Amino acid sequence: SSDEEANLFAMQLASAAVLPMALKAAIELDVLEIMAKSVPPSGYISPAEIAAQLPTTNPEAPVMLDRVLRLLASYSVVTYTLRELPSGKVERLYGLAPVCKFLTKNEDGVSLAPFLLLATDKVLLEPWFYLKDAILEGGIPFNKAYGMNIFDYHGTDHRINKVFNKGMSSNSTITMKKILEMYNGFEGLTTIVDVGGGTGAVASMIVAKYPSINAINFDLPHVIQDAPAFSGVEHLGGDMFDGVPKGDAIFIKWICHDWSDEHCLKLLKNCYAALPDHGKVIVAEYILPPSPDPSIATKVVIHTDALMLAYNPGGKERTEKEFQALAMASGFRGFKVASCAFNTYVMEFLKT
Amino acid sequence: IQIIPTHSSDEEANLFAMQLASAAVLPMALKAAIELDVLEIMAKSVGYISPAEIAAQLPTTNPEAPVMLDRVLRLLASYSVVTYTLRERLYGLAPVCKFLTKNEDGVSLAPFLLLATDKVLLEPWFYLKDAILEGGIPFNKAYGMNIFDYHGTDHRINKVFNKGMSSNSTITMKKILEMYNGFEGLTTIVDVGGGTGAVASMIVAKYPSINAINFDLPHVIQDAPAFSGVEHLGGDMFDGVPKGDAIFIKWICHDWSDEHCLKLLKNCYAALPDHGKVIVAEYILPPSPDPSIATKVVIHTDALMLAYNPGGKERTEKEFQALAMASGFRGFKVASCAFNTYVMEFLKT
Ligand SMILES: Nc1ncnc2c1ncn2[C@@H]1O[C@H](CSCC[C@H](N)C(=O)O)[C@@H](O)[C@H]1O
Ligand SMILES: Nc1ncnc2c1ncn2[C@@H]1O[C@H](CSCC[C@H](N)C(=O)O)[C@@H](O)[C@H]1O
Ligand SMILES: COc1cc(/C=C/CO)ccc1O
Ligand SMILES: COc1cc(/C=C/CO)ccc1O
Repeated sequence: SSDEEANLFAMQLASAAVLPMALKAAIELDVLEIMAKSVPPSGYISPAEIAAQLPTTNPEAPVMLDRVLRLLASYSVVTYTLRELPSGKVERLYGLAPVCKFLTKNEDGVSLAPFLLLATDKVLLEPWFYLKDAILEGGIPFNKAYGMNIFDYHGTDHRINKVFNKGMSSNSTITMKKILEMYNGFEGLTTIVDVGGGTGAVASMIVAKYPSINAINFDLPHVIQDAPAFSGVEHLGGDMFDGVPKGDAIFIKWICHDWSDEHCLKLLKNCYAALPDHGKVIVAEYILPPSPDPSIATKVVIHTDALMLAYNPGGKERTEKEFQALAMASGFRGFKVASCAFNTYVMEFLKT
Repeated sequence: IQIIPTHSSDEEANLFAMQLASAAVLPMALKAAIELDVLEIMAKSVGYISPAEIAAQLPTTNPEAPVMLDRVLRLLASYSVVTYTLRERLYGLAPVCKFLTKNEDGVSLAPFLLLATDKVLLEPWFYLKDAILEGGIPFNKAYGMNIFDYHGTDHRINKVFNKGMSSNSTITMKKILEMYNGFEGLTTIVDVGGGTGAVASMIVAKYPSINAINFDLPHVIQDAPAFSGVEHLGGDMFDGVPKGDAIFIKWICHDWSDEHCLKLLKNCYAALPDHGKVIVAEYILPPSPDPSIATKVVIHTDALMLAYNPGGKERTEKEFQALAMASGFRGFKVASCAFNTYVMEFLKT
């Protein structure tokens, strides 16, 4: 009677992978860009007209698209309306929902679509089959699936390396654009370094904003190899646990959550060493809320903890106090919560 | 209501996109928890239990087991799969766990979830783009054969598929039997695509002077337990169907195109006496893609069929009557309803 409601929830959980994978298909097919591009504002189009812009002849593609688009419409990833024919046949039409703004290329050409592709990638789904073992036997699920850690593995699978760095790059641009309009911590620096900065998108944004500043974008060689040339950006291949380039300030975004506290200590000590006396580590990370609340912002940080649990070299999301404890543990004397964009807080560990 | 767009309206859209990116975390986490027996352990103990206390009940050699459990449970908790209280987090079962733990007759929906989240059934999603662009079925593109054919060659997935269906049907049919009266009267009932025979065995338990025929493909009948009053028969339903006073098809139509369903239903019509009936137990497509849980369940399952089956889809009440009529049946009724599973009757009135 509501036993009914528990049963259905159970059914929904079971098949819940359908939504991401289906959406993954729609993005791969470019079926959102196609909508953004053809459609009147607040207007929507039909699966038949969408199919017409696909490289296909498959009398079935309209029907298949309609079925996909329906599922996304029930979860508000796309809008919809029903148009009843005199016979009573109902035609469905779909439009752009607010989330589409971030799943279709913006002015600048950026979205979160590549990130979705990363997080739905075939490579990242294997690890889940090993989580049960990892809880029993110790180890890390990714390491059990493949013969190595994630980043090593990135240095062997060139497809996933490009998908990962693009995924990271897209996400970070959207966010750094926002951090850069509120946070002022990069003021009065001559050298900035980005430790684990990927293909250097974040560094290029820092320099575009403060031309005087010399960026060093630092990451693993297989990542650096795939880095565009940026005016003001020196790329450097290296390993952060062996040391880190010298600069007035250091930036780590999405680095600490990848590793154990013991690894962050090592990194952080390396950062302390690499800094002048009044220098600092700018830390860009999610912050774990104090409870399992149902909000989107919270499910996101919690989702990523789980990601980290499956792909981890001992990664985890952390509270503010935990970050404070990492700062203290590594010789930092001051701590600042300076801003936040899309669940990414910007913390400063100061050595004052 | 028109919402202007601001930082708040944008931040929410950014966060929703992130949540979609990784939404697969939920059923995979849930899976791992069911695999470790984590829910069942909870079911039988203290009403809140710490991750440490659960771990002490697991054959583990991993000192980080409790912490790892906490991280998975926090994610479940977040979605109301499990409940929590604070000291540390202690965890309790949420109402949904009523159907995810072997509860009463040793039955739950846990084995269905294990079917749905199984490697074999996830692969076909990487082929969906292909099928659409190039034609075909995502599953066949992954495995070189249709899904029922594949079960016949993978013994592991065959057991996992039959178990999933058997334990799902067992819950639903129990409710159908309390509700629906159309089995009463019949002297012979045949279940076409009945699987392991759970449903047939249920029918005879309730109506011991009924003869039941459980009909399915040879490879599935071979794993079917002996039941009082149930005759198991292996065959292909498209070649024909054993004779009965009434035919039951639970979760069959939705596996196939209109064409395939028309052959089936025609076989059923020919297997029946002049007043015979086909009893059809299927979801029915609601009118809109509304956000309720019930509707998501049928829409989820419509998309599943897209990935795995030959022309299978969900259908409106009208499309069902259309199949009924196109197949000789003159009468049509929507009899009852359990857990969004409608029982329709195609009558040769
Ligand atoms: N030992 C190591 N030394 C340097 N970089 C490392 C590393 N281990 C991982 N990384 C890098 O850390 C990153 C984690 S994802 C972080 C990307 C984020 N937008 C950023 O630019 O900071 C990846 O780019 C990975 O290549
Ligand atoms: N051509 C065919 N002939 C007979 N059975 C078939 C078939 N194709 C598929 N099946 C069976 O149809 C079932 C679909 S799953 C449905 C099982 C459900 N609980 C029930 O009792 O109906 C599977 O058991 C599959 O083996
Ligand atoms: C800890 O394991 C990791 C996982 C990822 C995956 C990111 C995709 O959402 C990236 C880096 C890691 O270190
Ligand atoms: C594996 O193929 C099937 C799966 C389901 C449900 C799957 C997961 O929720 C239902 C019918 C099928 O034929």
